[PDB]
Amino acid sequence: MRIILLGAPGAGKGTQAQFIMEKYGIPQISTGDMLRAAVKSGSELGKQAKDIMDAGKLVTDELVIALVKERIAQEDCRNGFLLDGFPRTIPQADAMKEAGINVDYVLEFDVPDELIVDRIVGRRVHAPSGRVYHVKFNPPKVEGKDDVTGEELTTRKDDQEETVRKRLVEYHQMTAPLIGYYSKEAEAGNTKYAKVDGTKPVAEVRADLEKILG
Ligand SMILES: Nc1ncnc2c1ncn2[C@@H]1O[C@H](COP(=O)(O)OP(=O)(O)O)[C@@H](O)[C@H]1O
Ligand SMILES: Nc1ncnc2c1ncn2[C@@H]1O[C@H](COP(=O)(O)OP(=O)(O)O)[C@@H](O)[C@H]1O
Repeated sequence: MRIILLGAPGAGKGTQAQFIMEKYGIPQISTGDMLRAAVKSGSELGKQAKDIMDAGKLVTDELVIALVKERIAQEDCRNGFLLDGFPRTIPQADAMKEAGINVDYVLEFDVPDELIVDRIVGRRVHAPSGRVYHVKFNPPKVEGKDDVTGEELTTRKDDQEETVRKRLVEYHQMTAPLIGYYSKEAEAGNTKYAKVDGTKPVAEVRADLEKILG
């Protein structure tokens, strides 16, 4: 099974991707997580990406496409994968289509801007692993600590309020057109398309996605 999750930054995609990976046994392919890992490792890609992500801008399509191409060639993706934050632009979607990669489900998260801004304020990450929490809506079991390692949680540099505003503007300009892109693919019979109300509690969105995916 192959899935794309579509939605604004902060819509809840990475949170729900964890549950899908656990139940359906397919890896989460998050280009944000992979780019942050490149920074953490000090790879050449990481050297290029850090300043761009910190500014709330998109990394070049050609670099991200190559990153995803290599990732999905790895053994753990042989039987499917979940794309989370990719494709992010029409050229990224066209590259995957040109490559001959169809997906089985495209799942769109419907969340208004007003809620995203307010919501991202509380996002906390365990920076080494990428595990994601919210101080209120999905808190760690011990305040400020990762559930697995007990290490202190951090705030992402690009989650600062002014950067979030910029990121959202760019989402609507560059990324929201993928809604029509994959709606059209579904009309052609190339994928199934569904939209979930991502303003509901985490558990309710999870149940809605479980009903769609079986
Ligand atoms: N597919 C992509 N194309 C270009 N840049 C990307 C892509 N995925 C992630 N990024 C970069 O990583 C940043 C953070 O993205 P992401 O981790 O998906 O955060 P969020 O879930 O808040 O949108 C983006 O603002 C961009 O700089
Ligand atoms: N349904 C929800 N209601 C409230 N908060 C949520 C929900 N889903 C996720 N969150 C929290 O809001 C923030 C953004 O969720 P995240 O999964 O990181 O979104 P994305 O991957 O789309 O950027 C995180 O801090 C997360 O814990």
